[PDB]
Amino acid sequence: IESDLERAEERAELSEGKCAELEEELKTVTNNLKSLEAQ
Amino acid sequence: IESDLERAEERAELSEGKCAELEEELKTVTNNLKSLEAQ
Repeated sequence: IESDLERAEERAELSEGKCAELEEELKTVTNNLKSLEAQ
Repeated sequence: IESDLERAEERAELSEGKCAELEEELKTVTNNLKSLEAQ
């Protein structure tokens, strides 16, 4: 169970990292889309 | 440790679902950007 928790936590931190870069990517791309559409 | 593991798994499934939703959002926004970039 300790090993289970260990690799579950590894997958956890990978997941939060993924969510972080994907969220900032969405923010940047949405801002760019809005700016371009404003023209 | 079992109590920790159950809730670790539950949040792990939740984070996987959130990652899938974010990936779908990324796909939609990038398709929108590709469509808009034509003109």
